[PDB]
Parts: sequence; structure tokens; C-alpha cells
Amino acid sequence: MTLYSKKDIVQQARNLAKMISETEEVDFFKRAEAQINENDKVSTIVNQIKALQKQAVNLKHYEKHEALKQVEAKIDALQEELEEIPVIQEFRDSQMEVNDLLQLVAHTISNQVTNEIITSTG
Amino acid sequence: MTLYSKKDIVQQARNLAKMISETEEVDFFKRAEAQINENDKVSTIVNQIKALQKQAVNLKHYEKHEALKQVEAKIDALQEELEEIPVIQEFRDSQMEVNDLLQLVAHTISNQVTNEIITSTG
Ligand SMILES: [Cl-]
Ligand SMILES: [Cl-]
Repeated sequence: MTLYSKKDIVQQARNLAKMISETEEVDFFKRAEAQINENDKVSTIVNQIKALQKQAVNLKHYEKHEALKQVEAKIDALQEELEEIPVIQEFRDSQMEVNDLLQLVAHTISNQVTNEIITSTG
Repeated sequence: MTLYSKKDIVQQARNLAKMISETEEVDFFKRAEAQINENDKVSTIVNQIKALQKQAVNLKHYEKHEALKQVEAKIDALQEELEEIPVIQEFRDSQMEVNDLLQLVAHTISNQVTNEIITSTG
């Protein structure tokens, strides 16, 4: 008889989220994230970036656009460097596993809902 | 002890999908879709569009690009007309309710997974 309400759907979505939080994928992400916070080269580059971001806000505000563009290029060069660090590559692989899982859930749900609608139209 | 596997997550995602299929939102979509298939003006416009789409493939293949562009404009004019029909507006409102529900589920899951990761980093 009774149709599920949106509160019922959302409550079960929070149950699914808690199960996703207890996966090897989210486990690997948590472990990969803890390693980046213990890497000296990561520390150095993030701190250079943060100092530059500080100069960038100043330069934007005084309309020193040429100097701003040099600062933004240097931020882009440091961001590129960060991505080459193997603890950062491992963290990116772990982020991709979590995002791939959420995407598989959404697609699974979307496809099955669409399927059940199509079969109902007869 | 044991972490959920991706099969476990996906099986529960299919359980969530079946609950979404038994909502007032999906109920309204199914009822709104059945009405469009019983509307004479919808029938007439969809059949004009389909005939034009047939001419369009021909004209594209012979590289009659000027005539193709007239045919594509007429398809666009008929598509606009379809959207003004109140059974089509009702169907669009119902499609938006279903899509809004799936989006609320994905965001609910995404936010809660992110939240639980942030709280774990301490
Ligand atoms: Cl399917
Ligand atoms: Cl939150």
C-alpha cells in the first residue's frame, strides 16, 4: 500500500553512506590522506603556495595585473610539482577509488530506477 | 571487523533504487508519462518531428546543408511547441521531481561520506 516518503529515502541514503564509509576504498583514502600530512616536500610546497596566494590577493586588490599573472603562474608551477610527489599520486589514486564508488552507486540507482519506469509503461 | 565490499554497497544501492521506484515522485512521473501518450496534439507534433528527422538524415548525407539547416530550425520550432502543451509541462515537472530526488540522494551520500572522512582525520 504505502509509498516511501522522501524522508524514508534520505534516511536509507544515510545508511548507504555509513556502509560506504566502512569500505576498503574509504579506508585507503583515510590512510593515503594521513601520509600526505607527514611528507616534508608536501609541507614545503603547500607553504610556498599559501604565501603566494597571500601576495596574489594583495596584487589583485592594487590591480598589479602583470605581477598577479607571474604569481598565478608560480602557484600553477608548484601545484604541478605537488602532483609528481608519490604520496600525492597515491592520495589521487585513493580519491579516484572513492569518487568511482560514489559514481557507481549513483549510476546503479539511476539505471535501475529508469529500468523499473520503462517496464511500468506497458 | 570486516569492511563492506563494493558488491555489498551496490546490492544496497539496488535496495535504495527499489524504494525510490515506490515513491510519490516516481508514481507522479509514471502517471504524467501515461497522459502524454494519450494526447492528440503531442502525437501530431512528435510525428511531424520524426518525418523531419528522416529528411534531415537524407539532406546531411547529400550535403544539402542550407536545406538541412531549415529542417533543423523546423524541428527546433516543433520542440518548443511541444513544451507549451500542459500535459508536457506536467510531465517536465514530474521529471524534475524524480531528478531532484536522485540528486538529493547523491548529495546526501556525498556530504555524509565527506563529513565522516573529515571527522576521521583527527
Ligand atoms: Cl539497466
Ligand atoms: Cl555535512
